[PDB]
Amino acid sequence: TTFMLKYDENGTITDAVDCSQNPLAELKCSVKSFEIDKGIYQTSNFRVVPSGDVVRFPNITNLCPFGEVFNATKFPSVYAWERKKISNCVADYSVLYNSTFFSTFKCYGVSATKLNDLCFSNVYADSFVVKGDDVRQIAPGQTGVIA
Amino acid sequence: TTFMLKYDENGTITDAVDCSQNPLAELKCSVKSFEIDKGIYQTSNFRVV
Amino acid sequence: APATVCGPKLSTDLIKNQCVNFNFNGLTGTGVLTPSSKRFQPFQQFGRDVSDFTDSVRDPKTSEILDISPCSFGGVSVITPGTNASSEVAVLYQDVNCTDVSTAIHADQLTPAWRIYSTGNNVFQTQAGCLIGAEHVDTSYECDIPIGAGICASYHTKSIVAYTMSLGADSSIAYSNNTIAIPTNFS
Amino acid sequence: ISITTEVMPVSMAKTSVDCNMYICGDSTECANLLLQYGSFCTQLNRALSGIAAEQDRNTREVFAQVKQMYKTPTLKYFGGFNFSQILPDPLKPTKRSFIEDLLFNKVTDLICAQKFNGLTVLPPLLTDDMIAAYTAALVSGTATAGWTFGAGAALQIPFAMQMAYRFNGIGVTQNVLYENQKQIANQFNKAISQIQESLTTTSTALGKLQDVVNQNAQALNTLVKQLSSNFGAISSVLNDILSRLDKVEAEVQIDRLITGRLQSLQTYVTQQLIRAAEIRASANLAATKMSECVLGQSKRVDFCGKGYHLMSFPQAAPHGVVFL
Amino acid sequence: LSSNFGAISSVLNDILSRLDKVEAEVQIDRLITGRLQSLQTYVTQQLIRAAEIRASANLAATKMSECVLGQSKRVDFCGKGYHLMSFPQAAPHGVVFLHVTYVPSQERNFTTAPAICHEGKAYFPREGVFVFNGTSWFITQRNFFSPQIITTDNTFV
Amino acid sequence: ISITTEVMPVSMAKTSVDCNMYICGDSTECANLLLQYGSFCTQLNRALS
Repeated sequence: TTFMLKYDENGTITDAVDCSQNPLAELKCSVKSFEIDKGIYQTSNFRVVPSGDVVRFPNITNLCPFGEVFNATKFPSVYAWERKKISNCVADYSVLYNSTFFSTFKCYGVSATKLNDLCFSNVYADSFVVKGDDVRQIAPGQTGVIA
Repeated sequence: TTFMLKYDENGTITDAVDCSQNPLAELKCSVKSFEIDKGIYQTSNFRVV
Repeated sequence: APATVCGPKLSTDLIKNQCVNFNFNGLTGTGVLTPSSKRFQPFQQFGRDVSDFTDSVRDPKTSEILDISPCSFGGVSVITPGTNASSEVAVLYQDVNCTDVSTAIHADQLTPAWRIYSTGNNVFQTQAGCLIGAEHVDTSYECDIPIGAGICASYHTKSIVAYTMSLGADSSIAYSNNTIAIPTNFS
Repeated sequence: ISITTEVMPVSMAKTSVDCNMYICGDSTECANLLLQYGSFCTQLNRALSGIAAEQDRNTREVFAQVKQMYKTPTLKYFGGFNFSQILPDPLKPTKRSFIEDLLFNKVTDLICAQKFNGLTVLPPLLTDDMIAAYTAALVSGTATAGWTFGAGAALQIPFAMQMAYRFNGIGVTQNVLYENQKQIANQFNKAISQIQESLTTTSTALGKLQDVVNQNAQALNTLVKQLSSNFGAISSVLNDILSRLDKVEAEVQIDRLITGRLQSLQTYVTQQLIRAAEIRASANLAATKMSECVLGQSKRVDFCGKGYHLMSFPQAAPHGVVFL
Repeated sequence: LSSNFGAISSVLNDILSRLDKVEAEVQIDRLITGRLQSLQTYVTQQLIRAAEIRASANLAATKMSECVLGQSKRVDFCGKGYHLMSFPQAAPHGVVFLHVTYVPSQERNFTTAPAICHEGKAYFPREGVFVFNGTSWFITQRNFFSPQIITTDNTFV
Repeated sequence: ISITTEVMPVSMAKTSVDCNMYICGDSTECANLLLQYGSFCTQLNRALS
């Protein structure tokens, strides 16, 4: 709890005010005084939240679309990359993330820990295989290489 | 192009404004209205190279 | 769009009740979640304010139209007589509404969270806020501590009195065809 | 004898922006980062709480000018002079003048729904009923008593004898009233009926006040559009940044967004202090005009009226005073 | 000064004694630009407040010129009632005036008219009211019952 | 009869400023970078206009 202490001139804590004890005691922590003049002041705090609704879309509730991508065999070339549309599949990136299969996981735009929670409208696995010098170079910007 | 849109109280777009149509329409996109009273207004920059 | 790639979270059901941590497809926050009458073409599933807020969403399971009013924030203004004159208990605003806060001080729904608070019993409602603590008396003396929209607080019966404002005093002077009034003594 | 609408703005909206709710709508993951800026809340919320308490002090400087208050006289016809400006009781359900009825239209239990932005408007501490109650007695006492009315208690004077001192206050002799007392009375009642026609249409009592009505409510409309801004963050919405950015990478993206939104209040709360310092200077002017054009006759010229000044009348207005 | 403007700690010599001059520069330049913004906040608060005091000093200077050095005829600028004089008293960072006012008190319900009773065309007073007490007409100054005999020098046609 | 000057300032220099020319006039990548701030093109220019 926020808690006002009155140190003395000599250095002894002689008195104190608990902040959330009274609204009168709330005022004393605001104006930093014990002798409040007659009037009207502020503390401006309000309104905590009881409940939570986490309602989201699917009634169909399919699962794990990208198991047929990463564990799938054929990946085409750089320029001939395939775009795969995913529809109505509840993805679990937490299964994807904690299993360390990947060298570069430059999770741009979002972050993997909070990627499990939110929803989307389409994901597109764009898959292609490059020479290792261009792995860092597939990023926003990085336009210098030919890949 | 910068492009103003009026949404109705219902919700269907009733009218739109191209910003670079005429210098009347630079103003409407600047002050965010259709009905302009009178006077003198702003939207500045000049001179491509 | 119609939200396609979701997460493993289970979907609860909506309530009209205030201050719900709503999570309509990654759109977190809180607020009153009352249904309303808005058009919502099927290619628009997320409505906004006059300037850029999560205002109205479609419930993606039940396809229902509902808008969000946020949780009832505002200032809190305590009203005191002088502590050397009276350390008697303060009376307070809550800058929203009577019934929204009086039904939210029956349990821990506010977060100033005063420990010992023997209130409300004298809960008024004014134009400015709600003004919990003070006793509304229909007499009218003179504005001591200004409240808002023509009412003022003071320290009378000793309690704290949320009287509406009196304007000076009433004076009865008669306009007449003939009568002038000149003074004799002067201070 | 011409009467003149002069319009002084005396107050503005008692705005009290909620610094926490403006910068970060409810998310205590943010409010730790705003807590380590120390005192840019609570010095924000004091610097325009000091405005809002002062915005009633302006209205108490102007109207709370006579001590005791005066009931509306019934026989409004005062020795030739019509007085349709003095709050008719049986006709009007509302308690305000008929000219004042023409004023509140020509601008712009009501509770605000408290939008996501964090803004609110405190109500003015003097209601429009009470402000019209003042301009009842300010018009009534000036018509009935007039002189020690301003100096102290009321000393009643028949209105022709009161005006004859005001002609004597010009310099023109007391004879010149009663020589033309009917012709003076008709020019007075003609001049008011122009005001019930001129400011019906031409938007003048709009004009000076609608500057205060717009510009104070227009800087709110700039302040709410700063929430839509990006400020070098990823998403303009504060809830999106907490929802998808690790809360250690968010503390870059939130902190780039707080310093924008906190600076947009210091842009706003500075300009509200300066507009308050203009309106206070306009209220201190109006507190002298109701002192010196209403409670008495002023001889310092082109200050009250635009000629040799006989008398004046307050009329209530939304956040303003219309003098006649 | 005891803020934390995106830094480790605002005790500024602690930042120099922990982070060594190449990573400290991140922890100080963010700490400066929040601290330097607090001065620009403060000086803006002082410029506006000086404008409010200069407006109150220019108002007090006109009271010093008019309520003190002369007698202001315009009402309720110096005093409350009719104004006689004022005594300026010094005050810490201010001026307290002592506005000596008149404020006439004891009123009398009298009766008057300008249409006086005389065979010739009626008269009008020079600073008078044509007051009438019991069975006698007089003229007085408007703010004091000083009953003068209605004569030629008081009136005109 | 002593006549006395009394000097009274009534106006100052009506100074405007192009906000976008002040911040970065030549660069349009910076003008893209300045665009993601608030209405400081407008409100800063409207304030001293």
